[PDB]
Amino acid sequence: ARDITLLECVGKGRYGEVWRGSWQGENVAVKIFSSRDEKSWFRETELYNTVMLRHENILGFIASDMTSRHSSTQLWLITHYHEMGSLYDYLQLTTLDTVSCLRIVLSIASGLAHLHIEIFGTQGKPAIAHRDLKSKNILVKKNGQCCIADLGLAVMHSQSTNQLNNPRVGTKRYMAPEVLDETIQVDCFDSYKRVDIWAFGLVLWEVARRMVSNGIVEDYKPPFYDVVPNDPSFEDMRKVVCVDQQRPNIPNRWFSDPTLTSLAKLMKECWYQNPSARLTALRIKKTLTKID
Ligand SMILES: CN1CCN(CCOc2cc(OC3CCOCC3)c3c(Nc4c(Cl)ccc5c4OCO5)ncnc3c2)CC1
Ligand SMILES: [K+]
Repeated sequence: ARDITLLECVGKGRYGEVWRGSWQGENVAVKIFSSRDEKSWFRETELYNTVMLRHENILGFIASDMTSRHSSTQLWLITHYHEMGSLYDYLQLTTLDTVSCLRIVLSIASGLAHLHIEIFGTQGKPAIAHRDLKSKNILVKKNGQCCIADLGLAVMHSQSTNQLNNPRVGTKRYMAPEVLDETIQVDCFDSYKRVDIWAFGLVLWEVARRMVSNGIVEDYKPPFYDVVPNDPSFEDMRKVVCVDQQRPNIPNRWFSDPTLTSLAKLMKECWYQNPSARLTALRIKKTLTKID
């Protein structure tokens, strides 16, 4: 709205940049989109202002603005601020106990389940697949819960219509096997929900590594840290996941802990090569609730 005062830059990449801003006394996060990502800015804006997307575990919308002149375009998305930053940065220095670990993973599954499920009525919403789920697109709150942030690559589906993208978009390190070997049924909306579930299982692994049991804990590592380089190519990922049939390694110490044991069983059922065999977000949520 440019009544915002852009204080400090808290993120910078291909997507654009994210600024901590001040708007009427309160802190806000301002994502400044490139002109090359105009379609992503509008899709994310339209979910927020037309679908009325809102949930305790989804990044809170505040405002969206576009100003465009002949030879100038500025694309702003304004949301609630979260001073703890991404789950990725949060896991770097923090360790977790059983309670705070389950609060992180259950809140993520709660937000993902809310995205996936279609709601009917005048105040309803379509089914939504995220398609770029990863630890850098998840923010941590002060209460220890998380929200899902980046909705630019989302796809929607309403049973009341025949409405239905991008071929190979998303972080390659988090791509599902059916995306890498190109067998994904791009015309079934359920394929994108299952691609989100594969990514969710990778994040489960990232978080559980940082949970202490028996005085032990693992350093933060990204998924497949030990078998691919940084910025891995599409081919590197296809060799590791599709050909070598490799999955993130479960430390043996997890099995001495019954909580890390259940999360381990949850990860495996998100990593099936057969996408139809993978759990749904709703089933993951119910399972995580029983653990408490
Ligand atoms: C240097 N540190 C000092 C303090 N602390 C600040 C908290 O950092 C953020 C960063 C955000 O975005 C980054 C998240 C990781 O990937 C790069 C950007 C925040 C954020 N981002 C955001 C996303 Cl991911 C998606 C849509 C958005 C957004 O803001 C406007 O609309 N939103 C809220 N708070 C953030 C705090 C750590 C850094
Ligand atoms: K809040």
